[PDB]
Amino acid sequence: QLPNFTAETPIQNVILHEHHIFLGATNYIYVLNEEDLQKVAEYKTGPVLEVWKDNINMALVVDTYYDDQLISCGSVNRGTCQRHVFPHNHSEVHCIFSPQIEEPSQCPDCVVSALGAKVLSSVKDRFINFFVGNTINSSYPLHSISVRRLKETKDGFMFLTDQSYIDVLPEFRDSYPIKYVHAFESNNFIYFLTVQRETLDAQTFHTRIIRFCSINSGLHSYMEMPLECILTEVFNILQAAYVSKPGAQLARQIGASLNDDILFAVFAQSKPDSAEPMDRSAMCAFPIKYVNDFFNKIRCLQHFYGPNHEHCSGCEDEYRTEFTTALQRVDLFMGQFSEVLLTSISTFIKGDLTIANLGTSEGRFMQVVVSRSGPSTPHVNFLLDSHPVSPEVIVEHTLNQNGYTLVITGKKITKIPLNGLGCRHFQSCSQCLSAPPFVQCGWCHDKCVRSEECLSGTWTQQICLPAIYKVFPNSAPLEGGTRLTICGWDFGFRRNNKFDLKKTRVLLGNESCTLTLSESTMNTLKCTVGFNMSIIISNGHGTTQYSTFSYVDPVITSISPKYGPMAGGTLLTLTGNHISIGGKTCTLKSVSNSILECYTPAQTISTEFAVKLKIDLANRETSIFSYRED
Amino acid sequence: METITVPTPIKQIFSDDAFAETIKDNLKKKSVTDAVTQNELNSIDQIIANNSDIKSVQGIQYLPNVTKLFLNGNKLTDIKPLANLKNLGWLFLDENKVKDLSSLKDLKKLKSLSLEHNGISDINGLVHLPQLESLYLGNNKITDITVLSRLTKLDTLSLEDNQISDIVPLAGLTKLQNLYLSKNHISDLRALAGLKNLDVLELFSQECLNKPINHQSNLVVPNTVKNTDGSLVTPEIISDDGDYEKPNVKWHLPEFTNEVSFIFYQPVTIGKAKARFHGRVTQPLK
Repeated sequence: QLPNFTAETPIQNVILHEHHIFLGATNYIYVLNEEDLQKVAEYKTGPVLEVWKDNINMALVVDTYYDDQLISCGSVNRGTCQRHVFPHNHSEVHCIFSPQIEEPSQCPDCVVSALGAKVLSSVKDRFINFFVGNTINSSYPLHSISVRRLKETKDGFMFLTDQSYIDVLPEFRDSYPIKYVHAFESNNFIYFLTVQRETLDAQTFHTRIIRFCSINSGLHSYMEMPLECILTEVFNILQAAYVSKPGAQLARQIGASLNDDILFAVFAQSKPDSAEPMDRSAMCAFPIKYVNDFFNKIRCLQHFYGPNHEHCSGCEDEYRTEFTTALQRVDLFMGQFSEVLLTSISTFIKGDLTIANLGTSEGRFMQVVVSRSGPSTPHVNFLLDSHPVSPEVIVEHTLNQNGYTLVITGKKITKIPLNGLGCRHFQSCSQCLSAPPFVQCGWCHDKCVRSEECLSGTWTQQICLPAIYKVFPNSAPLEGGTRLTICGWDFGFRRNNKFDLKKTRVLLGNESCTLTLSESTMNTLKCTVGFNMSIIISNGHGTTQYSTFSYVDPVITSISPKYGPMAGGTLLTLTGNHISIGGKTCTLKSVSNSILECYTPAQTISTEFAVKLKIDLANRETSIFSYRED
Repeated sequence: METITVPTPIKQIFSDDAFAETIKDNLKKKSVTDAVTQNELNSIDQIIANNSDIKSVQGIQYLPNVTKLFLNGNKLTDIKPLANLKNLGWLFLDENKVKDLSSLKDLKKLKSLSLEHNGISDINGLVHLPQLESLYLGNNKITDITVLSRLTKLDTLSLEDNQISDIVPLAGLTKLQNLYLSKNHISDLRALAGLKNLDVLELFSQECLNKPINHQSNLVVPNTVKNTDGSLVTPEIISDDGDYEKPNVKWHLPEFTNEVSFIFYQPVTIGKAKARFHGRVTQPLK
């Protein structure tokens, strides 16, 4: 239904340089068109020869500084990068690789690790620096963290110091690795969000932020710090993150300004003692300026230095440090996503609203209005495909705010607008007004449509009347207080965008009904009751009725067989309109409104007992059954 | 006591053009110029007139058997006509300007009342409705609320977006269940310590203030926020180099600022309800 594109293989990374998309996929780097997701050009890195190995892309970076050029980074040749000098207005490909006569002991051109890596580009001080985070296991050159700058010759990389890179020591090489989730630049500092051990050999896993101001070839203020997303219970594993500004509304609840960066991050409580995330996701925002206060508040790093040796001020050999006191926020969605696995996160602002669209381990995409107050229902919710959404996403802003996020699901990267899928895709009346202030819908009698697109004089943004489809059960006991499930449409009130069951009242005949609001939804009403009466439902604007509900009198005409096995195990049949004899409950075989079949409890008696129905009103103890030894 | 003995057109009964048409459509009539009988007026149980621009409901007195009223989104400023509607059950006058709520005094059959967005300052009139079961006083200017102490039947109760600073009065409302205290100036919470029947709660976005303090280079204002057990709720995000040294929030303020603040957060569970007490304490400076 919306602009789509699929490759030959899964897309690992996506970037956008001037009206042209770039999809770094397996063995390929496609060049799409910003307007219609139309594939224009492409480059086949293909299955390369180490043995034969797939060229899973690990990074895409473009810089028009020197000359306009893309730079891809494979995974087969020691994670080496290659240049892509653009044509002119749109082949031609070089390769980053010198030799190490400088000294073979290292490899500045071996940029990316094949076991996960994040790469950032910045033009710091006349040169194009590369900030590389590599997840490393036991194998022989490849820095876990590195500030290698590019040369003006554009055919290799070069560090500047012995300490322009931090490496996890060999004994910890494979033991407890570091999965690099995401990285970004802010306030002159560079950051890296990582999942890892809690400490050396510690069973359970973690999640930390990493900061360091860089000059020439940095790592001078390097410093890790724990990030914990809790709700009122830790969500260790980090799943994805995005950095934008706060909507004017969010800026009051978290104390952030409207131009301050915010670290939106979707977390996930992991399985017992593992780093494998469960389908239980949280999420919270971390004001980058606030993060830069925890750091400014006053234990040696285990993996750089020796765990058992002792060692280690104001920055706009200079060693690195860790933190004991974790920085933490609360789930902004109150854990609305307690039983779902969130994989992607993107954040934009339309007015005051701070909507952030999310992905799921099941391809579920949705735009949810972020706010501490109420966990607003996704005004956009659907499935892309059976392939979980990727954390890789692009957020593009156009004039008068049209916007779109490029979401990837395996091979298919789809172009979704921020303005929502119109008003046409809204199902019910209440849901038609639940859309944000900017959408401007208007339920029109039967269908939902835009403002001036109403065929009849029934277009409105407030008046939604109730409607009862069916109720369960259809009847009730004389005095009994049976539970009621009343399914229908539009039971919530309109305002602040959100709808609740505040002004929701149920009326059974004349007896006012009692609603357990927690268990009730915008479509499912659960009341507890206690004739051939009618049912009424008010949503603050109007009401509806339903005249099937009856208060029938449960009665047992006759019972057979009348005698039975002394032990007990005969089928007892009741007639009329939660059976248990002698106290100890019997069992129900076939229920009805006319006939009941039950298996008698093997009681340790030889006398007779009354048969008691307990349908919310303990009713007739009709004709007594007799246990007797034959 | 209001009984039209002679067949009279609907236009003459209800002086307000809008409300007259409403009754017209209700009675399947052709126009406001159609005559109607008292019998036809008696059989009117439920009027639905939200957003009808109705300015007055003069003539409603002749509808004794009316137990459902919907008048949200009108211009209503008077409710004297309703003063003697014997069997009025549900009433909704939101987004109006009804203020002389005393006009409901003798409506002892009224269950669910709604008066949000009415710019209501005082609410004391509600005392005369100990039978109320659903109060809705959100989006107003209510300050005191000691009146509610006697509405000991309310299983629901709004109050969001006012200036309620003291909520103690709600203490004995144990028959409550759905309470909504958002957007207020809720500092304390020890109050609702006994609502052991709650199910839904909304203690969100408080905006408390303290009396102005003389600003120094080293400032310390005591934490005021309290939880349901009376424990000093720990400040989530303080502002301007602020640290929380229990129980006092301290600041390092070299130059002069007009005020400091600290947004808080502290999810609470009362009875069976799970809500999250949130707000922003603020301190004037000079």
